[PDB]
This record gives sequence, C-alpha cells and structure tokens, in this order.
Amino acid sequence: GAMGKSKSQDKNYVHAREIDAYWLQRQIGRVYPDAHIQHDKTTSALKILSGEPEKQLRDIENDLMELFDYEHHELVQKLIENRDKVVWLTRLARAESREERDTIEREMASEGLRWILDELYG
Repeated sequence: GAMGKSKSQDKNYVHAREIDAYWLQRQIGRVYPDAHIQHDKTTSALKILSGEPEKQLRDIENDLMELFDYEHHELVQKLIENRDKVVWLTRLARAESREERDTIEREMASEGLRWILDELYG
C-alpha cells in the first residue's frame, strides 16, 4: 500500500558501516543539542546498552527510558534493538591501534557477532 511506501519498512535498521565513532552521539544530539549533555548521555547509553553490571532487558529499557526523560521512546527502542551493533561498533570505530582493533574483533566473534563483522567488512 501507499502508506507503507512513504517511509522505510524498518525505522530501526542501521547498517554496520553507518556506525562511526559519533553515530550514537549524533542520534542523541538531535534531541539534546547541548554538547555537554549529549556527550554525558552517550557515555551513559553505551554503559546501559552493554548490559554490564548481567543486566536484564527490562533493566536496560528502564534505565534508557529515564536517560531520555521518558520521551523519545522510538529512539530508545531503536538503540535497544541494535544494542550489540551500537556498543561494539562504537568501540571498534574508536580503536586506532592494531592490537586494540584485533582484541575487539576477537571479542565480537566470541560473543556470536561474526554477523556484524561480516556486515562491516564484507
């Protein structure tokens, strides 16, 4: 139908090559234009999305919704749907040295994220 052709099929889709070192910050910055606040929220969002303390999905969602002031739920869900891509590819994009990139790539493979590396590198 016509409505379906007026927007993308999946508003949450983001290809691995799109996630540069500042992709997350730019998504947040559209809602929070202040440089300091958007950077704080980027740091916090990465920590939340990583699920590091063990964290359940319900907890990730709760914390992210509060981070976004109980608004912007579509952005919140987009980030959660892409949590592995956002966390890992942001980290990888920020890694300059051979050793650090290698470490990250091995860790991604160990986490079952070969699919993301295949997307990024072909």
